[PDB]
Amino acid sequence: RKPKTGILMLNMGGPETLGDVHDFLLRLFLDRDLMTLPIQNKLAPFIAKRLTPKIQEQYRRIGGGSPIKIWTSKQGEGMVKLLDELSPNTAPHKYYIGFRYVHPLTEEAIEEMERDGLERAIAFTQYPQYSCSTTGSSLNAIYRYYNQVGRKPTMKWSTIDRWPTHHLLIQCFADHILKELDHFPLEKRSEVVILFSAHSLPMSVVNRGDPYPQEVSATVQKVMERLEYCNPYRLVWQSKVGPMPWLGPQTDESIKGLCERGRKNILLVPIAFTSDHIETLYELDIEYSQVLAKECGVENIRRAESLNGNPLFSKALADLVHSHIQSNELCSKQLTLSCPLCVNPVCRETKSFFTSQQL
Amino acid sequence: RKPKTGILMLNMGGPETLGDVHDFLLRLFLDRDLMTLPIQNKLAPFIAKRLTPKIQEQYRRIGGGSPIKIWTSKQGEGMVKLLDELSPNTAPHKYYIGFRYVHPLTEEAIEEMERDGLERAIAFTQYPQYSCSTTGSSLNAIYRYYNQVGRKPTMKWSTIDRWPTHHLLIQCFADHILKELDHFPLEKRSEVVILFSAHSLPMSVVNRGDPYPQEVSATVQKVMERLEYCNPYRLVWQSKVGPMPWLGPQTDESIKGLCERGRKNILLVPIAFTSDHIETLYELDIEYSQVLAKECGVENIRRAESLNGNPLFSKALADLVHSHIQSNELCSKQLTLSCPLCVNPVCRETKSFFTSQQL
Ligand SMILES: CC(C)(C)c1ccc(-c2nc3n(n2)C(=O)CC(CNc2ccc4ccccc4n2)=N3)cc1
Ligand SMILES: CC(C)(C)c1ccc(-c2nc3n(n2)C(=O)CC(CNc2ccc4ccccc4n2)=N3)cc1
Ligand code: FES
Ligand code: FES
Repeated sequence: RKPKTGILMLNMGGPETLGDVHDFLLRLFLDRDLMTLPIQNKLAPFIAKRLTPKIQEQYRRIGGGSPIKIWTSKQGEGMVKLLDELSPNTAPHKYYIGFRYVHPLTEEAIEEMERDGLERAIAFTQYPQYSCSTTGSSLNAIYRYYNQVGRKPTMKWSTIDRWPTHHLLIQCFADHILKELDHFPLEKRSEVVILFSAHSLPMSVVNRGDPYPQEVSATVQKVMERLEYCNPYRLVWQSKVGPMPWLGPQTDESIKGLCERGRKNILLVPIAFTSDHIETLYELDIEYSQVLAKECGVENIRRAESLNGNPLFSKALADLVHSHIQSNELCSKQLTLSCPLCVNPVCRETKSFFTSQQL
Repeated sequence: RKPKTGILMLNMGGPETLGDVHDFLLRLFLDRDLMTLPIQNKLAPFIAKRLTPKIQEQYRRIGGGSPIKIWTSKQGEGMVKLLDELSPNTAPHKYYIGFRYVHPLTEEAIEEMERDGLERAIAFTQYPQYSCSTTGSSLNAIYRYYNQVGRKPTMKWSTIDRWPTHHLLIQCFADHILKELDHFPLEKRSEVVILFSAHSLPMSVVNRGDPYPQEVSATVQKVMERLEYCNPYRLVWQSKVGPMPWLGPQTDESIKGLCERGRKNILLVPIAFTSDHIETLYELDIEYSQVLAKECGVENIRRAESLNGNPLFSKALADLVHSHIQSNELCSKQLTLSCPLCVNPVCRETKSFFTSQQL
């Protein structure tokens, strides 16, 4: 039967092989919604070639490439199977992957969705917490695709643009935390400090009103509520690059600082993404857990398993889509408010593209 | 009957008359737990005398002094009346006010509590969201009091050191928001943007691991969950002083920016304090709502009423103390973890003062 409802799963993506690294970096530094640079069209290419060896080596250290597509595909597959039974009036459902910086690109997915002849299209960001730099950039790409191509969509669009406190997302984090807590020595279980770690933002982004830090905080609070505050925790921030100010404290300095102050049993919880990727497999597991943690003399440092193939996460995805369909929502109420100091004209047009959709 | 249980209500405090301003500022600039300054013991009196006229004028503009003591006393009285009936086994209950920077000082309250011969003492911070600069400094003053006087306490101590998501605190915020939403023109109700406003922190404090921003974010999310996301919102930060970087976006720049971008109906929500004080009556109501708002051409800007005398708030306080008593808790689990980059040796000794208390 002809696919009726398309679910576009949005993620920045990662290079699947070492050969994909260069184009990945090129598209990344060209993204003006992620960063603005002195003559983007020219400075980007240079940076991409300069950094390709370093980034290739990082991916070599974790097996030769990004696992994002594998996990996204597994999650998409399980989601669609549930949706076909959950929501027969909108079935058959089909998932599409729209990566921002690697193939299949957001634009290629949109083309296929259109070619497939869908009645309904759902832009489903895979970042639970909204940032204009992540979800915002992916939604702008959808708007820009139709504007630059110069035609109107042939399908009804809507977006699930954030979901930082969905009860089943929270349950999967809490489950993975408890499972990892059981792998500590029983005599140290109560010693364990939970470090929720999320990708940081430059302070220039924070200070213009990005909703991300507050939404990440909401996710952390719901998880710890569900765990009944069994262990002490902090929310810390990773992956800062460059010389400008970023939101701290940094995850690596926090691990170092805790160890030096006698807190030598630490559980890392990646709280802002739903699968393994370079940030967990390289930055946390190699850069921080292996090297840093042993130079500072940790007793035990573990990391909760990423959500990856957990079938409860697939139900979380399908419930989110199901509720979105039943509610006839076009977008969250939060998307209707642009950042108080937003300087980007596209954000207004992208917002109105979704709020104005025919039902 | 002899008071049995003392509830020490901790707050920074504010000058009750213009004559109290100077000493208020002197004690503030001497607080090493709030800030460090060169030649503090004599640079503080210098800054205090220099700024006294300016601060006196701000207090004159709102009626001649701080209302914190009036509201704290009203709230404490209602809390005691409920606690005597909620928990007869710990009655009679008596509240004490321990202000950090004005009379009655934290140290003076501890002396009266000891003199009253209480069995049980509860350090009850009036900041729902923990910051080392607020609750931390107040708790440190209790530890230092016994340290400097050189004796151990004659009453069993414990602390309610944070409560950012207490369900009755949340309900009081939501009630005051809805009440204020009704005061907008009906045709603009759905268009109102809710700006939750909280005192900012220097980035040096944020970056050392202060839990305040994450806890404020949690309060915001719980309030908006209760309001069923009826309106769009942002969390923004006020009261920055000095030239160093502070956590933004700033409340004033945020109001200006929204107004210039066509969002002309704004509801301010003081989310990090429980009564009116200089931040609401002067900074928000005069500096931002009257002055700033007039310049930018806003249509309607209102501020949710402070919790002040709301009897549901008194019920919240008594509920917190009662549950604290029933649970035999000495402090939150979160207090057992000092900041990952804490450089203050007192924080560990204060923490261990509370965790080691005889039950
Ligand atoms: C020095 C050179 C090498 C030229 C460079 C300069 C700047 C940058 C850079 N990197 C940024 N910049 N700027 C932003 O402005 C915003 C941002 C947010 N990104 C997220 C936010 C949340 C996330 C959650 C889950 C998973 C991923 C997430 N990613 N990352 C990169 C390189
Ligand atoms: C330039 C001169 C004049 C020398 C100056 C310099 C610096 C400061 C200054 N002010 C700070 N500094 N440093 C901090 O490091 C931390 C802080 C936190 N304060 C809160 C945090 C939450 C709150 C919630 C509810 C109610 C009140 C709250 N207050 N305030 C004052 C003056
Ligand atoms: S940058 Fe946040 S809405 Fe434009
Ligand atoms: S400053 Fe936060 S615990 Fe010492």
